[PDB]
Amino acid sequence: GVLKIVKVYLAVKRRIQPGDKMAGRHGNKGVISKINPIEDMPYDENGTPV
Amino acid sequence: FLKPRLVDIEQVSSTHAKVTLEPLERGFGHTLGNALRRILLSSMPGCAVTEVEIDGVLHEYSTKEGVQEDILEILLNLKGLAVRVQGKDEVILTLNKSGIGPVTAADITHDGDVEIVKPQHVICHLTDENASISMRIKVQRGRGYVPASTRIRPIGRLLVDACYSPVERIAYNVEAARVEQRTDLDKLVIEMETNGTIDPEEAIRRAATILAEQLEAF
Repeated sequence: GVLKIVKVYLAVKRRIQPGDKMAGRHGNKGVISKINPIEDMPYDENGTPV
Repeated sequence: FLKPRLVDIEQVSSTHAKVTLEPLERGFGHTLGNALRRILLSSMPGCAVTEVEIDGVLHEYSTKEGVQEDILEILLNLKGLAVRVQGKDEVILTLNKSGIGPVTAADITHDGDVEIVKPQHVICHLTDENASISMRIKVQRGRGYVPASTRIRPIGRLLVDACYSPVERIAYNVEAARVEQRTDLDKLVIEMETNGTIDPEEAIRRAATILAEQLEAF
């Protein structure tokens, strides 16, 4: 009953954003609540942000 | 109240350097250091790759016969390119390369008002004896991080996320200063780490100019 099939493959890039789950390997899941700026994250004595 | 001045700029490496501000009153070293650190990390102006046009490439989810890397990896390597255009605020570099070997950033036929500060920066590897890449890399000047999914056309021009921020790491220390007859005077050592496309002195001057212009509300 069909003549021809056309399949179109869309590819999207999903960036991380507040809302989607991130986990570890030890059953510690969580949902991102804020994407904090670089200068607002804690830093050590060498200035490297966390 | 005394005032601080840029007394020393120790350019230890090609990228990361230290500037020194002295003398500073007690309790002002931390204030100035943290304000300058936040302004440098947030609001410095730089140049970044924004649009790329490879010759026979339609989308970034494809490959080119001859190169060892996907077009996505080439786009990421171009995203990590350090360039110091001087007069304009938008330029188009043209990379042409053929033959087996790496394609470093030195293979960019850059103009007079363009400076590639890391010529050893690899982009992609050509693995075929007759395989050539001819790409148009659009470098433009901006501020902060502006992803390609928020800006604003043919099926050839690929968009890369642009990170116009020359500084990568900023740290600061405060330590007692050497004055002839005085104590409780601090000295601020700002140890910054750019990618090479900015001057530490003009970085500090821009940060202070931005801070003063914000304070000009009152």
